[PDB]
Order: sequence, then structure tokens, then C-alpha cells
Amino acid sequence: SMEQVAMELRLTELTRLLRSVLDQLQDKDPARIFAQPVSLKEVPDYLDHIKHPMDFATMRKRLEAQGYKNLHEFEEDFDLIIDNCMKYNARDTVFYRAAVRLRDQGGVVLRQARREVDSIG
Repeated sequence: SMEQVAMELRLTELTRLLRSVLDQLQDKDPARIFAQPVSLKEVPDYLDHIKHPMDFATMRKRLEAQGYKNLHEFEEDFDLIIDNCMKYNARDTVFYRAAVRLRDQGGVVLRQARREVDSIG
């Protein structure tokens, strides 16, 4: 149907905007602390602690399969990256501190993304 196509074009454009959002958030992580999944070879107990692991590479795979239907779903995954780190690592660690800085800096980006998603529809 033509409606299915129109819907698919909207998803494609959302995907375009989320890719740009993703790039901007990932620049707020210059140490690449959140670039890849936590290694279960190197942190064998991780899944005892963290039930839904997340990282930027995993988001990017979902993104490129057009697997985010709306900004809320994408933000859920970004929040997992931050929140998982802030539970697993103590306050006095470079990891926890990196998460706080990512959260703080990403807030700005996500605030305008929401306006853009609403504005363009």
C-alpha cells in the first residue's frame, strides 16, 4: 500500500535523525568507555549484576536495522548504558564518572532531538 510506504519513509527519516543523535552522544564519550559491550570473558559475573547490558555498538546495530520505532525506545537504550554503569561501578571510578558526564552532556542533545521529532512529526 501507499500508506505502508509513507510509514516506511517516516521510519527511515527517524533513523536518519537518530543516527545523527547517536553520533553526537558518542562524541561525549571520547574515552570509548561505552563503545562496546562489557566483555563476559573479562567480567564473567557481569550478568549476575546487570540484566539488560547495553552499549553504543549494540544501539548502532539496532538503529541500522530500523529497529527504533520512536525516540522513547532509543532513549531507553541510552539510559541503560548510563544506569548499568552507575550500578556496576562505584562512585569513585573513572567508569562511573564517565557515565555521569555522558548523561549530563547527552541531556542537551536529547532535549533538541525531542523537539525535532515532534516538530517534523
